[PDB]
Formats: sequence, structure tokens, C-alpha cells
Amino acid sequence: PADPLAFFSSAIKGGGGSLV
Amino acid sequence: IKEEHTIIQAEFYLLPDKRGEFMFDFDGDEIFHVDIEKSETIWRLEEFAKFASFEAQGALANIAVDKANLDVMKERSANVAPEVTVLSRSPVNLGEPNILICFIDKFSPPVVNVTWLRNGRPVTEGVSETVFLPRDDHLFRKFHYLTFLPSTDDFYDCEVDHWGLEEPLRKHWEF
Amino acid sequence: RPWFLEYCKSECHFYNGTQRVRLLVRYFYNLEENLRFDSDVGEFRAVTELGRPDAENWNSQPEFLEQKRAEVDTVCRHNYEIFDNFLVPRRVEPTVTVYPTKNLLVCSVSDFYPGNIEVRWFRNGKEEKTGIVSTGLVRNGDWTFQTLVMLETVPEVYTCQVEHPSLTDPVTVEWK
Amino acid sequence: DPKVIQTPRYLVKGQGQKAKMRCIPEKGHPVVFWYQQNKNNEFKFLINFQNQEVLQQIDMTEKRFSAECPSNSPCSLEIQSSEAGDSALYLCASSLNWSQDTQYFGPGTRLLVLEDLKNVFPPEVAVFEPSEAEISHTQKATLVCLATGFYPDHVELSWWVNGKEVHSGVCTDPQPLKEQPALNDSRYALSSRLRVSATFWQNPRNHFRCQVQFYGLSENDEWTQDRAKPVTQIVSAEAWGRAD
Amino acid sequence: QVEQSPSALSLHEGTGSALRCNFTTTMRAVQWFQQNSRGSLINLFYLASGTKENGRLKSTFNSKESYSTLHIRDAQLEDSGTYFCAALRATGGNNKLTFGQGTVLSVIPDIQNPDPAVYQLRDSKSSDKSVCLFTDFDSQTNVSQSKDSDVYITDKCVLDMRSMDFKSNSAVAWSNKSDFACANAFNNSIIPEDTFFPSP
Ligand SMILES: *[C@@H]1O[C@H](CO[C@@H]2O[C@@H](C)[C@@H](O)[C@@H](O)[C@@H]2O)[C@@H](O[C@@H]2O[C@H](CO)[C@@H](O)[C@H](O)[C@H]2NC(C)=O)[C@H](O[C@@H]2O[C@@H](C)[C@@H](O)[C@@H](O)[C@@H]2O)[C@H]1NC(C)=O
Ligand SMILES: *[C@@H]1O[C@H](CO)[C@@H](O)[C@H](O)[C@H]1NC(C)=O
Ligand SMILES: *[C@@H]1O[C@H](CO)[C@@H](O)[C@H](O)[C@H]1NC(C)=O
Ligand SMILES: *[C@@H]1O[C@H](CO)[C@@H](O)[C@H](O)[C@H]1NC(C)=O
Repeated sequence: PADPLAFFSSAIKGGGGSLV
Repeated sequence: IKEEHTIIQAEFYLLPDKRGEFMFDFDGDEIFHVDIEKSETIWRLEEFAKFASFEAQGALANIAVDKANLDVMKERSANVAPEVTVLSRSPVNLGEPNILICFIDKFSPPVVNVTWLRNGRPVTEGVSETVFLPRDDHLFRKFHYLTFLPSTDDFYDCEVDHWGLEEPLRKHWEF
Repeated sequence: RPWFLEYCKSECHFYNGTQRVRLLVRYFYNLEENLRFDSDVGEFRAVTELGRPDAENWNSQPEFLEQKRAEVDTVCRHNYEIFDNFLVPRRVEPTVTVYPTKNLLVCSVSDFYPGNIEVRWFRNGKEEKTGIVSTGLVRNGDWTFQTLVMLETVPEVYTCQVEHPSLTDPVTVEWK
Repeated sequence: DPKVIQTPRYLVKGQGQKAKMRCIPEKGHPVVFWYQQNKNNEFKFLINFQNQEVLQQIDMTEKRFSAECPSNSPCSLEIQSSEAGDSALYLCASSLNWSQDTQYFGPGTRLLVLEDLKNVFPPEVAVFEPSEAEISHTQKATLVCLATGFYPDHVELSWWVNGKEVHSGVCTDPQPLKEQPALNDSRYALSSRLRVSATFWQNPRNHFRCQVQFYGLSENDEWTQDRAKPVTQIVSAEAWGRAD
Repeated sequence: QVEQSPSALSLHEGTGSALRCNFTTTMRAVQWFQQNSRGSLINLFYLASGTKENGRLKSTFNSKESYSTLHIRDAQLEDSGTYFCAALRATGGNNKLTFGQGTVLSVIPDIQNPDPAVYQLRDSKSSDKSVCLFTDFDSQTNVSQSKDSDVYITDKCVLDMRSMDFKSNSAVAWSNKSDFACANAFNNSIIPEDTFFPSP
């Protein structure tokens, strides 16, 4: 009985912004 | 008594290589990584599998999200040469099986070409490899391995190629 | 040769097991750390201007932050309890060897875990805290450590003592 | 508030027919989910999207389903060969984030897959005027609507007073009753009541209409029988006020 | 896996109760829904920790003990429906909500001035067809389904004349032919003794 690991689910980042 | 530890989940997506990775770190050592193309959990030490498990498809999703985020990061906005150290895993005794460690360190992007050399020719057998491991900073490190039988006749080289190098370097090792 | 890298390291920091936990999520693009989430802050904070759009975006979303702040518990402490069964109590006993070089007495301590270790050179039963040359703690990358603690003297009974969490009593190897 | 649109509300198909369902996620939501809800309130995840790209799906979805979330078109889920075990409420959910915040569900598509469509019947609707006894005893007036002889139970009943849909003073039966419980494919019946004041019913100019939306066959579906093609249709029954 | 309780709940109008969900593993966050008569899931709460309050509803979620609750106070008619809890498995690879078994909640309408009666309603478009209406009975009374299989009896339903702040229960009974009468319509069930039976 091996215990399932939890993990970090990645997040969506949006566009619409620009830098020089 | 005091237990101080640092568990790290480390994932990335790289262009134009189109390659992603996903791994867990424990106090500097790899716990496991997910083979993205095969969607399977690969433990660093086999014994680990009796204690824990990871649903590999979870990592595939993250890489898909990271891949999309990378395009966002590209729209929104040099190379670092590696340090290569070649050492033995255990004290070297003639006739006693050992392992050479090729330690690639402090580099980016996470892509290298390592070629073990015994007596000036490549070795494809008894060679092991790690995924790209995390550092405290923004750079990567990597372990390459070669099983060998110590003798006074042989000399070994570890040839490491990276985009941060004008020329592939080779670190030498002999008894 | 251009390349692009989206790099994220979510770090669980345990200052004493699950008694004190700090979550640190670090976002990297190319060679630059741009965004962080410190559980001691409770929100995202840009490290560079490239990470600011993501901070302002995610910090304006209550449910996002709520889920993030809970990950100290739902991910960090969850995984620690599991790893506490085999990773934390992992013990590998060191192999100790003494051999002369060039004089230079070499104490080789090999294949041990965890990294917490203490190696001392003795001269006739008295500790020698001078002339010591070491390679320091060396990580083999396969959950074992090695180190070379060398003494730089010309010899009657030299002794290398090694203390380690895997040992109930200090291991001693002498060199006459 | 986020609103998710799903069409059609109900859907009936014969075994082997394709079953397409459409969904429109909340504006600005890049992530879309699909779930199955059966009669036992069991929920089963089918597939999720990040914009146009399928990210995750179970084995059944890859083999038997065809999902899509393109621009220029609403999201869709389609069963290539409908089986009886596919009958469920197919829910569509959208989210602002991948896994970090609330999923908002649409009205869902109640799919029913039958062996064939030989026993599909529209409803017959009749309105029943208030009794004089009720009007004098309570000074209120109840109208009853009866939708009968339809199959399957894919109907929506609504009341209309003077051309406008009303919601106050109304209740419809939570579920249709079988006209003959012994039969597997028994046609259904459904009652509903609309109660108004006496003085409102006692006005010849007041018009009361009971409308039953019936979901059935389309023009695309093939019909090779004698009686009328039991297509999607609205059946109504009317009544005017009486001063008496 | 998710365990929800109770399976069903009948709450008097204006009273309160609580639903619970135990989780067998670690959840990132919990969602609470109300699935109404239409079948559309209404969002009630999203919480990854602590307690949230929304009108007459209240919800608590504790990640460590792996359980969540939902409190309902001052029950109204519109509170009816099936309540679901749903969560994300923090150990789950598939990004999805895992749902609970569900709590079917029924709200018993409070009838203040009962006036049990059975009326006869004629068809507007025909002269032969008619239905029977058992109405204004208080919520205590149950409407048993017919046994004749030639006569049809619907279950009780509550309507709300909102403008008059009025509520009433009713059940409809009809039959094709011909021995059937309204005085014998709802006698497979127990109707009040003081039920008003008009004389047609
Ligand atoms: C460090 O934390 C200990 C408890 O942490 C437990 O063990 C970890 C490995 C981790 O899994 C965590 O989640 C666990 O809860 C402290 O507790 C001591 O534990 C012993 C038995 O385990 C108990 O008898 C002591 O009463 C308890 N003391 C306290 C203050 O809680 C450590 O405390 C140390 O140990 C004591 C004996 C005492 O000397 C105290 O001053 C010490 O700090 C924690 N130590 C430190 C340095 O933070
Ligand atoms: C790596 O090096 C070997 C020999 O040095 C060569 O054959 C191979 O093509 C190289 N691969 C890449 C990707 O540079
Ligand atoms: C949840 O756990 C508590 C305590 O063990 C128990 O009393 C309760 O019945 C459980 N609920 C369900 C739905 O199993
Ligand atoms: C009505 O029926 C319910 C079950 O549907 C039962 O629990 C309740 O006691 C009944 N009430 C009366 C007054 O018989």
C-alpha cells in the first residue's frame, strides 16, 4: 500500500502586456 | 531533536527543443521524475516505490500548461557554460569495480551532450544518466555515470558539450 | 542560437518537520527569477518586472490565493508525512579508510547518508584542529555522500574518528 | 456571474446514431470540462480543455467520443455510436483557471439513447378551468394543465397569461407519472397548476395558455412510419376568463 | 473517494440542518452545489480553508481532518434540490471535481390556514373531460398514488402566490371513464375529515 503523493498544479498566466 | 528538510517540485519546458521535465527533490537528491513521453513515474531508488506513488498524467498536464505559459512569456518580452568535475564514487582499488562520476554544474539552458571516453574511444555500455537537477539559484546540474574496472593501463575522459561552450571540453581521469 | 525556458520550482521548507512550514514558489524565465509566492507573504510578489503581470493577475483572484495559501497543508505537509516513512529516517553507514600520501594522512569516508557528519583527526589521542585539508561534503547524486579529510604532517598513533546519525557509537580507525 | 450555455436541453437518439452536444463557456474562461451524471447522481469526468487543446480525457472518451473547442464555433461533445449506457445528463463546466478556482456548470444535455425511435410520442395538452366552488369558497382560481401520452419525459411546461410567461402561483409535478407502469416504454403524463385571484379569472379579456415544449426528432432524423413524425414541437391549450 | 451524509433530508420551512462530507484523501479545495428541480448546478461555496458565509448558507472546510460541512438555516421553498459537495484530489493526476453521493433536500411548506377541499375542473375545449383538484391541505397530509391503473393521481405540489404571500399544496386526479368521481378520487390516501366536498 504505497501512499499517493500530492503535487503542485501549474497555473495559466495571461497575455496583453508587453515590455521593452 | 530537529528535522530540517527541503522538498522541491521542479518542472520546466524548453524551446526550441520542445522538451519538458518534472521531478521531485529531497535535500538535494532526486526522489523521482516523470517520463513525459511515456507518462510513467521513475523513482531514483527502486525501493521508493513501496512507500510512495505518483499519478504521472498530473505532470503531463503541468507541462502542457507550462508549454502554453512559455508562449505567453515569449510574447511578453546568453548561455551559461557548465563546470565539469570528474571523480570516483568510491575509493579506487585495482581490480575492484567502481563508478566514475561526471558532475556537470551551474549551467543553462538544460541541454547537454555527454560522451564517456575509455582510452580515447566512446563507451555506450555501463553508462547511467540523471535528469536536470535543481540548484538554489536559477541554474541546473547533472550527474553522468560510468562503471569501470580500475587498472593502470586505462585513462578516461568525460566530454561535455553545451551551447555555452565555443568548444566541447573533456575532463580527464586516470588511476 | 535563441532559446526559451519556462522554469518553476515549488519549494516546501520544513524548519522542524511539520511544526513550522514555509512554501516558496519560484518562477523563472531564461536566466531570471521573475515571480515568487512566499507563504509568509500570502500573495504573489514580482522579483522582476517580467513577473509583475502574473502577480497582479493572480493576486486579484481570491479563490486562487485561498488555494495557494492552503498548499502549505494540502501539498507540503501531506507529502512530508509520507516521506517521513522512508526518506527522513534513511540511514546509510559510512565506510572509513586511512591511507598515507606523498606526509599527508588521508581519512576516506565513503557512502553515507544523511550528509550530517563529523570527522576528526587525533594525534596520540588529542584532537588536531590544524593542518586539516578537506574536499568537504561531496554529493554522489545517488543518495550517498563521500568526503576526504586529510592531515598534513610528518609522523606515532594517528586516529581518524567519524560521527554519524547512522552510528550509535563513533567509528574509529587508527594508523600507527 | 459566469453563465455557461448548453444545447440542446434534452436529446433522444437511437442506438448507433451520433449524439452531438454543444457548449458555450463563460466569456474569458480558457478551461472547459465535461462530466457525465447518471440517474444515481454519480458524476464521471470525460474530458478537459485549455483553449483549443485537449489536455486530459479518460479512455472511454478517446475511443467513443469526439470533443472539440475551436474558435469560430461553440465547444462540442459527440458520441459516434450511441449506446443505452450513454444515457445521462452531460454537464459542461468552464473555469477561469486550470485547477485554481471555481468550475461553473451549464444546464447540461439530458441524453436518452433508445433501442429505436418507434415509440416517440408528442404530448396532448388540455387546460381545465377553475371550479365555481373554489372561487366562492376561497376567492381564488386554479387552472390545471394536463400534458399526456408523451414519450420520453423530455418536456418543459410553462404558463402564459396575456401573452407573457408567469412564474408566480405555479407548480408543476417534479416528475412525470407513467400511464401504465408495467410497460418499459410507457408514455408519460404531467400536471401543473396556475392559481390566480378570483377577480383576475373573472375577466373575459384575460387569456390563459399552457405551453408544453416537447423535445423529439429533428428533420435530419429519418422517419419511416405511418403516423405523424414526432418532431420537436410546442403543444398548447388555452382558456379565457369568465365573469359568470 | 467522497462520503456525503445524509442521503435525504426533509426540513420544515424556517428551520435548519447541516450536511457533511468526509474525504478519504487530501483535497485542494471543496465546492458546494445546489442542483435544483431544473437540474442545473448552482454554485454555493468555494473554499480551500476555514469558513465562508453566504446569506442563509454557511460552509466550513478543514484540509487536515479531510472533511467539509454545509449549514442551512431558515429553510425556504427555493432551498429544495439535491446538494452536492465536490473537491479536487491533490494527489489526483486528472484535473477534475470528485463528487459526493448527494443530499436530496426537501422543504416542508408551512400552511398557516389550511382549507382542505376537492374541486372539479372542466376542460376548456371539451364538454366530457374534467379533472379533480385536492387543494389547500397542510403539508402533513400525504397523497398516495392510485391503485385502479385506470385513474391517475399526481403527487402533491406547493405553489406560491408571491404577491399575496400565500402558499398552497395540491394534487391532481383524473380518469378516462366512467365510474370515476371526485368524491372517490383521493381515497387511496388519507385526506382530512373536514375536507370540503362541493355538491355538483
Ligand atoms: C522540533 O519538533 C519536535 C516535534 O516535531 C515532531 O517531529 C518532527 C520530526 C515532525 O514530524 C513534526 O511534525 C513532529 O510534530 C519538537 O517536539 C519535542 O518532541 C518530543 C518527542 O518527539 C517531545 O517529548 C517534546 O515535548 C517536544 N518538545 C517541544 C518543545 O515540542 C522539538 O522540541 C525539542 O525537543 C524537546 C525535547 C526540547 O528539548 C525542545 O526544547 C526541543 O526544541 C522541536 N525542536 C526544535 C529545536 O524546534
Ligand atoms: C553528441 O556527441 C556525439 C559524439 O561526440 C555525436 O555523435 C552526437 O551527434 C552529438 N549529439 C548532439 C546532439 O550534439
Ligand atoms: C465522517 O466522519 C465522522 C467521524 O468519524 C462520522 O461521524 C460521520 O458519520 C462521517 N460521515 C460520513 C458521510 O461517512
Ligand atoms: C408521509 O410520507 C413520508 C415518507 O414519504 C413519511 O416519512 C411521513 O411520516 C408521512 N406522513 C404522514 C402524516 O403519514
